[PDB]
Amino acid sequence: NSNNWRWFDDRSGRWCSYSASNNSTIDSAWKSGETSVRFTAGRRRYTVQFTTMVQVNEETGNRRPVMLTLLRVPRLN
Amino acid sequence: NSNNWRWFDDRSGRWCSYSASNNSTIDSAWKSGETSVRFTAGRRRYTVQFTTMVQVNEETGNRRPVMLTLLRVPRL
Amino acid sequence: NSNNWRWFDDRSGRWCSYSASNNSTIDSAWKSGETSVRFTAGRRRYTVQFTTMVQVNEETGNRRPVMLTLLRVPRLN
Amino acid sequence: NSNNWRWFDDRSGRWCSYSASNNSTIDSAWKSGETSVRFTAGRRRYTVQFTTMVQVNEETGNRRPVMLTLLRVPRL
Repeated sequence: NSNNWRWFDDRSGRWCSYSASNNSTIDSAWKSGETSVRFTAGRRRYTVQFTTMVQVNEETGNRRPVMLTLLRVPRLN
Repeated sequence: NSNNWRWFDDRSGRWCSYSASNNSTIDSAWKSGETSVRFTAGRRRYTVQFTTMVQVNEETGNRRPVMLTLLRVPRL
Repeated sequence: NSNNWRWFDDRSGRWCSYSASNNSTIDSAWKSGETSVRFTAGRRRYTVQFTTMVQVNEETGNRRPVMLTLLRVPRLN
Repeated sequence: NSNNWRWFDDRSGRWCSYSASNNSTIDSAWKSGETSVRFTAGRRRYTVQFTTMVQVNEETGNRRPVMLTLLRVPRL
């Protein structure tokens, strides 16, 4: 029970979701008012920066966009 | 932290916050994709229905409106 | 093509929508950064206050709650 | 005013705003419940798909991500 963050994969041309651990790490940081947060995926080190909504590969500087899904209000049946 | 859920008090004409415990129970059900959530306040039994955004007194059927305020949105 | 505002009717226990004119008046005010806006419905004069999200009957002071619907991102098929 | 729509530029690694005209065309289609919207920028033809949140080059099939930033949310 946390928000679903996504990162854009320019290869498949699609928004992909994070692992449940990486999604929880990111969403905890977001909830606490952090401007950035670190995690690893594929044995690669990432910072997500909330101020620019991008994910940075710390080793190469390569920036991929992230998004926060918005759940409908009201909710649908 | 968590999202801020309120119910409207027609007596006082204002939007009131739930108890931190009730808030987290509701927001957890909201995040998990549930269509409703059940809890107790003033030693009374309530269901919040997310598809009508109301709080139901389980004794009376009495319906009070609820709202979601987002703690934080993406900016620039 | 504007946001859908609703007011709560304690009588029917339901969120109701405004007329297209009253919805457009309210949403224009919202979009421009106004804190309040005036309209009439049922030959009765209302102010909506965005700071408290309520609708006030100017003659009686009676307050009913309003809400702004949030459209899902992404949109569903 | 209107909502702020952006597309991601992989060349510069940043989120860019559309032209005010393109923005209003997109946000109007968004408000009306459309599932897509069509326009032109850099004298090129694009469709934005709201169900995948991407901008499609109509010549190439090339997909760029788009985002919605809300100008204003309810608070207290």
